[PDB]
Amino acid sequence: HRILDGIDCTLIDALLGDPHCDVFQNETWDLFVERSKAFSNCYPYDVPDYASLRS
Amino acid sequence: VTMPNNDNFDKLYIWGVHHPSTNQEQTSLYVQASGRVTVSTRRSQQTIIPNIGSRPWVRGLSSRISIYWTIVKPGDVLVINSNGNLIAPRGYFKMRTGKSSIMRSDAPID
Amino acid sequence: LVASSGTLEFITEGFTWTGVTQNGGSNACKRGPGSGFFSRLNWLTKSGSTYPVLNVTMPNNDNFDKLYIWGVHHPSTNQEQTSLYVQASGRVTVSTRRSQQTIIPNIGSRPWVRGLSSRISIYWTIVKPGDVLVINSNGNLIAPRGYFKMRTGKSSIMRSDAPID
Repeated sequence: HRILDGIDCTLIDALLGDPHCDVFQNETWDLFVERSKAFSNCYPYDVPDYASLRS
Repeated sequence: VTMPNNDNFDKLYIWGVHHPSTNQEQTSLYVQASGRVTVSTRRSQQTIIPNIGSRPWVRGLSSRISIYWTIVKPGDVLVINSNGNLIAPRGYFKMRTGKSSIMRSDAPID
Repeated sequence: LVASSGTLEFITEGFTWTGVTQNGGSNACKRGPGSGFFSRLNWLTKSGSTYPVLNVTMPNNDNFDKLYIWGVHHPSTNQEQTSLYVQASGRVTVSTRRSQQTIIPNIGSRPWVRGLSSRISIYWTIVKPGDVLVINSNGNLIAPRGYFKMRTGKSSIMRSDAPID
């Protein structure tokens, strides 16, 4: 399986255009690993039904 | 705007609704003081009203943005009309069908 | 949520609501020989002829989750909104560092329930340890007088009509 390492970004941070995930441009994977030390250093956002868009 | 779908795969667009902290931020960024974001298709219709309110101090700023998505089928046309607090998408994603998922973990990769 | 915890520990916090007449009530709900209102909530009305923008901050410096109960008042017509509030069109916005929820007041007629033709919608907001609760509104705001401790246990609820022996 193609494992992707979300060190500095989550899945939603790569979809919105956070500047800390510039290396994930047009990157495909099989399983996204979200770290517990992930944070946002940009304009803050809110996702209503957070499990709806991430799935 | 009009976004036709003449391809053979599903499209996924990401649009946002801006939420200013007060009435001064709305008039400084937009002309109309009361906007409305409406994103609808031939089979669905979703309207999100912008909510002016104070936010806690997150990363220095006191404003946030709500995120709502709209899946466009092949053969549908995406029409996005709004009068304020509209965030425009710059593209889309291909809704591929596979056995992929997500997993929260803290283990290193070997 | 409360039935999973199984507690009613109502810790009265130091809420600061200035420029707003508190302890509002009605003639239908009575407490003793006089009138009454909700004991766990604070019905906010206008202060004379001026209702400014309210702004409170509730930090969470403890080691347990907080649960606040706030309401949105729904008047029966436009005459009840102008008599209780200065602004004819309010908006209730309760948000935290990780969530944001806004409930718009809906002016409409209600059926005759317990003599009154008005109701109030109830929406909750769970505050995590480390978060700050910011409640700003311009009308139809019901202020909480405290919170509850979100305990973790094996408690639940059950509807029954059997006596207790």
